[PDB]
Formats: sequence, C-alpha cells, structure tokens
Amino acid sequence: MLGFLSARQTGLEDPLRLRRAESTRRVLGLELNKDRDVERIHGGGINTLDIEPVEGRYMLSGGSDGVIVLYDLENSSRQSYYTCKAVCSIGRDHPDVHRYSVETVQWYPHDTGMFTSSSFDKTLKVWDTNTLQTADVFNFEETVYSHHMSPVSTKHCLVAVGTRGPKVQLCDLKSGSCSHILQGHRQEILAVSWSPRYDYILATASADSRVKLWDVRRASGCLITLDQHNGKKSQAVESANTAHNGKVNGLCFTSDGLHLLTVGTDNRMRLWNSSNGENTLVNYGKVCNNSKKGLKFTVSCGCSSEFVFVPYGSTIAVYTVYSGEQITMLKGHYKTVDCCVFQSNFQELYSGSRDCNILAWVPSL
Amino acid sequence: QKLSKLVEELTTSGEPRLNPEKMKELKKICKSSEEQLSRAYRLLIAQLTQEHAEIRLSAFQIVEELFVRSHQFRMLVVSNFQEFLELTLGTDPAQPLPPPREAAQRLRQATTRAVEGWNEKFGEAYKKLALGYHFLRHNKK
Repeated sequence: MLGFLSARQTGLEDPLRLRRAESTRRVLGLELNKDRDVERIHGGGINTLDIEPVEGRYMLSGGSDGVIVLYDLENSSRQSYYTCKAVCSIGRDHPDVHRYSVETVQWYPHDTGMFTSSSFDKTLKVWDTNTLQTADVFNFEETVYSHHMSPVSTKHCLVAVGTRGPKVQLCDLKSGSCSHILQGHRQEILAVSWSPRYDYILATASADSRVKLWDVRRASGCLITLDQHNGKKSQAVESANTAHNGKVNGLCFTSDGLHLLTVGTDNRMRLWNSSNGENTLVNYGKVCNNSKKGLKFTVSCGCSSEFVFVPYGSTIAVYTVYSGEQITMLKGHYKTVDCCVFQSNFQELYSGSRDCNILAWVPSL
Repeated sequence: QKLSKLVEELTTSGEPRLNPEKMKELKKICKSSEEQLSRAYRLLIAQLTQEHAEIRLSAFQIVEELFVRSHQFRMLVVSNFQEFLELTLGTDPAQPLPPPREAAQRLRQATTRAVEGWNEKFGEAYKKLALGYHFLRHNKK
C-alpha cells in the first residue's frame, strides 16, 4: 500500500491503478461487519434490495410481507458503530401497500425522487419518494417475477416486466402504455435486465430454459437466443438453444455491458458475449440455486478485476467473472439469500435473505 | 487428552446430571490454555453427532458452559462461530434433507432455552442468536 501510495505520488503509476487495486483488495477482504447493522423492519424475507445509482446513499428493500423500507446507508452519527436507519416505509397501514410479496424494487435511474416496485399482487407501482405516494399503477394479468428500468436510456423510460405469462411486458412511464409485448418465450419470464451499454437491448430469462436478447425498437422478435453449446448440438430452433438445463432465474450484465451472466436452476452460472450471445465457456463450477422465483445477483464495479456476488444457498458466493475462480463465500445468513446489491462507492455489499435480515458486508481494514 | 477424559466423564449417560466440580475443573483447564477448547468443540461435535440424545444434551451443556465461563469458548461461540450459527440452525430446525432430525424434543426445548439465555448473555455484537430465535419462532421453533 505504501508502494502504491509512492507510485501514485511520483507519477510512475496512474491513480487509476491505486483505485482499482485497492478496491479489489477491499472486495477480497469483504467480511460481515458487526460494526454496522441494518434496522430490522421486514416481518418477512427480503426479496429485493436496490441502492440508488446516484450518490449511493439510500437503499430500498421489498419483503415477502408486502412492505417496502427505505434505508439511509450513511453514518450520520459520529460513532464508528451505527445502524442503517429506515428513513421511510410503505407499511401495512399505507393505503397503497402491496397486498403480497414485493419481488423487485428499483430506484428511478438519473434521479432519486421516484422508484418503482413490483409484486405478486400483479402490480408494478410507481412511487414518488418525497410524498411516498403512488404516482401510477400498472396492473398485469398475472403475477410479476421481475421488473427493470434501463439504467442508461436517457431517451426511453420503459420498464421491462416479466410475469408468469410467456410475454414480456414493456410499460412506458412516459405517458402510460403497457400494451407492448415481446413474444417468443414459452414459460414464465423470471428475470429481465436492460443492457447498461445499449439503450434498447433487453435480456429476458424464462423458465423455458432460454435467454433472449431483444431490441425493443425492432418489430421482428429476439435478436439472439443464448445457446449453451454454440452449435455443437444444433437443431431447427423449436426446442434447442437453451441457455441452461433448467429454469433461468437470474440475469446480470457485467459493468461494461459487453457480457451477460445468467444463473439457472441447473445449478450453473454462464457468461455470454452480449453482442452475439456466444458462451464464453467460463466454468464457475457449481452455483447452487433452487429458487422458484427470480434470483437477484450483482457484479462489482470500478475494480481491477470484475466480481460477481451470487446467492449460494444461505451464503453469498463471490467469483471472478472472467476466470470463474470462486473468490470466497460470505457466510452470515440463517436462511436462503434472495438478493445482494453492491455499493460501488466503498466496495460494500448488502444481502437480504429469507431470515428477514439485511446483512452489510464491509471490507476489513 | 484430558479434554477427552473430562468429556467422557461428564457426557456419560449413566449419571446424566450436571456435576459442579467437574464443570469447574473443565472451566479452569480451559482458562489455563485456549487450545483446550478448540479441540473441545471437535469433541462436542462428536457428542452432538452421537446416537444417544443424552450425550448430545451433555455436549450442548458443556459447549454452553465453556462459552459462558472459560473465556476461551467465548472466542469460539462469539467469534469465528459460523459453525455455531449453523449448528444452531440445524439443531432446533430440521436437519437438511434427506437427513432428518435426530435429537429429542426435550433437547429441542433445552436448546430453545439456551438460545433465549444467550440472547442477553452475550449479544454485544452477535445478533444472529436473536435472528435465529426469531426465525425459529416464525419457522420451526
């Protein structure tokens, strides 16, 4: 670290070196901080967490009890020990509270004033953070497994919604049109994720073992269908071209958006070239998931080597994206881990679980 | 060694009752050296994994007394104790299938009362005791 400081100070190394190397070291040193706590407000398991993209100060959390909690992640107290207090909450007494499990919650990108949350009550509600009131509600004919707003589109503000129906709903928050559907899947869409690179690329993963990349502008179906083998087992596309050998319940674009990570109920995680959907043949070993719903997992940002934090049973398995080497397993939960979310500002992790807890993992030293 | 001798002398189900002199001798021995307790856990996992429920109860009580008294099992049960969290989640809750639960219901009640005691006994920064108690109270107490 002193060599790094001297090399930064004397100009031998770009300061980008010290940032990325030290962030990588902190991520490798990621450990359960009992010196930080998150206030327990959910009566049920936390299904989803979302730290705001701008300023990374506030976090949303949606539980199976239908409540939403809005936490402050900054140590506003002068002590080195603090609890991430719950700023707001859509509780059992809020007139607009979800009737069933909140399965996904997402801050509006580009501004903290709005956030959207979807439930098994077949609703995607848009909330005004300041008034903590719903500004819009999108009812769907079948329960929502996942929703996602594009983190990058300054032009369109579509929410891709995956429900049990075989179609992917696109809901325009700009004046309300929830009619557009992307058809081509055959079973419930368990995960949707916009590319962080292209405004109009949407990756959708479904229980029919297929992941499809769509160009929502295009009127001619999916761009690419992910194939495990890339052509070794080739068939006229009616049942082949499966991304996994089970249900694909999790999607995550890497930071630069040039690759896609999919996790399926075949207990595998695969890394795909997001441009031509080619499997990169990164191993990753066995990634235990048996989730019957969407599995929210994240990647690291702004480190020398990219990492993926995937829920592995009751633990969080940390892998290197481009080599597959399992860095570690963060073990602090008591039940299955449903979601983990990455604070890129300080290389911190927050993980929710069915044990109705949110555990913060902070780098040690 | 002497740890195993005391474990055999105490966990024996022919006289299944708490004896204070042996427990204080074990406390003093564990205080004399920390390495007594690190292998003691391995002994206790032998007694928790043993067929007889009375031996499981004895090993649970020995673990609890070493954690609360010796000051060397405290650094095992309230630090580097993910094994302890997993044993708490597996003892009272169902053993992971196919393997079912093998303990007795009286042992389940004793473990519940031990968890309730340890919630306040040592919880300065170890709140997963209380979280596991709440999960039991809402799933498989």
